[PDB]
Amino acid sequence: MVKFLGAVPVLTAVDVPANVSFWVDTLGFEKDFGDRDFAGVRRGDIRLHISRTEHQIVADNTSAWIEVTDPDALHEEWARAVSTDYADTSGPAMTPVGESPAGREFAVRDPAGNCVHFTAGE
Amino acid sequence: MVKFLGAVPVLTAVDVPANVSFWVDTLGFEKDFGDRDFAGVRRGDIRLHISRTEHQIVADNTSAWIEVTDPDALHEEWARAVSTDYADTSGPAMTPVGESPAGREFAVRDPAGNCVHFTAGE
Repeated sequence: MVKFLGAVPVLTAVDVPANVSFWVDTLGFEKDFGDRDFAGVRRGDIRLHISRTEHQIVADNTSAWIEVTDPDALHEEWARAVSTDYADTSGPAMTPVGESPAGREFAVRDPAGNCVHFTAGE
Repeated sequence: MVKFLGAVPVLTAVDVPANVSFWVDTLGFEKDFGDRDFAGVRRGDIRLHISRTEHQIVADNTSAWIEVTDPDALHEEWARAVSTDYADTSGPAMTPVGESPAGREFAVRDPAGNCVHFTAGE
């Protein structure tokens, strides 16, 4: 019986190195591998790939969900490095933590335009 | 210390219901939740979300990686339901299993255009 061990979302970016810097230097992920065309970052038990695209519209419409034990704690860690002005599409921003039927969560929009959601998980 | 438990890729599609049918009825995933705008499927320990997009170019440029214990076994299970003519972009297709420095893998292009890779994992 085939077992499904994990899934790796692929974020997209016109400028991969700049986006990798954000995830690593600002959000605290570690660089796994990569170059300007395809890179990978990781933190804890999860990994994320970042692929180069020639179309900004693709990056602005790419998203991913990540399950963490404590969304609030993570939000607090980043509150000092990321703008809380989500409406300000001028750059990366983070939303407030909110309650949903599925638990607390918040989202981060990286410099490339990807929207990544962080939700409470088990 | 915040723990990262899992990641959920988000596939995109102009026709979400048609894509969900493919993942569930053809690839054997189970329907978690959803409607025509946003749905979720799952198999084993992993989940995938499918979001509606108005731009086909986004779907054709969306991808994801999934780690499984045995790529060949999975490929064999699907060899009877999916076309092995990847070049035939007329519809869903699957590539042969190939060897990479990171192990054996293959890819599937679903009806919506997303490209999902299945690689050997631990």
